[PDB]
Amino acid sequence: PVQVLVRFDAGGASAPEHSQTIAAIRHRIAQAPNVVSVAPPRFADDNGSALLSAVLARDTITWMRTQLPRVAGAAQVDVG
Repeated sequence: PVQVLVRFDAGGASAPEHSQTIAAIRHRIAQAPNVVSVAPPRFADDNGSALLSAVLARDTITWMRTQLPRVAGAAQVDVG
């Protein structure tokens, strides 16, 4: 299960204003190689970040680290 963490600089991750960014990142993850399921976003109790977990891994992580930043924009993304 590949992990992707999304951090926002203003407001909580679950804020409605951020949901489309999370939805866009989630949709791009599902397009990654050998990916078949993407979990809905899991929000830290701090609401500082959102965890997206994709069930399927080298080629995937490098693919995500290359493709997801375009989609995330100003938000910070990190692949485990």
